[PDB]
Amino acid sequence: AARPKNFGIGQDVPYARDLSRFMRWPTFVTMQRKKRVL
RNA sequence: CUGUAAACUGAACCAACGGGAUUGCCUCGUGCAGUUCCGGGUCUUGUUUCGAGACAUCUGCCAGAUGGGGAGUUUGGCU
Ligand SMILES: [Mg+2]
Ligand SMILES: [Mg+2]
Repeated sequence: AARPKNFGIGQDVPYARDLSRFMRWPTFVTMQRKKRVL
């Protein structure tokens, strides 16, 4: 039937949760964002 | 009210789904076969996360002190 995984804190290995916002983008990618925000 | 918080008390392990949708199928009740989202909370004008922050450190300048750490030179004549 079900298997329930709680991807809570410390209790199970999460799935491939999208990071895409805390990742280290290549220089120009961040630099063209820090430009339109500056 | 308003906030991510489902977990060990002298050595355990946890990593690749449930459902609904979409297409035909043994069809439309039931289903076999590709597929999509859901969740395990939707967007961000948007920094990787904090912390300091127009102060700094120290970026660059000059300035004043200090500075045998170091450099260069000197360390007269008589007799
Ligand atoms: Mg660039
Ligand atoms: Mg001398």
